[PDB]
Amino acid sequence: VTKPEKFQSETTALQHDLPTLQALTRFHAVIMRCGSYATEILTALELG
Amino acid sequence: TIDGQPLSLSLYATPADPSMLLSAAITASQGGGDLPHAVMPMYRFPVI
Repeated sequence: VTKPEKFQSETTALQHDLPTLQALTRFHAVIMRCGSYATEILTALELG
Repeated sequence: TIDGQPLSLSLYATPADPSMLLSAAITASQGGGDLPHAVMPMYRFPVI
């Protein structure tokens, strides 16, 4: 929501669309597949 | 064979194993409560 650049570098406004929903699904799936390091991956994507 | 059935038996490929599903609990960190400005009242210490 705050930095939609970290979602995609072309977006700049997180949309209500079906591709944004599908990419949200795959993002959440990758983060939940990270498991024990999921918060570390998230806060490392918070920074660069 | 004479009937068209093959002499050499077929290859049996191994099916894929069922994967183990993973979840995670990502965590947040909001700021703490900061102290407001203190006002002096009119009553004494046990009353206040």
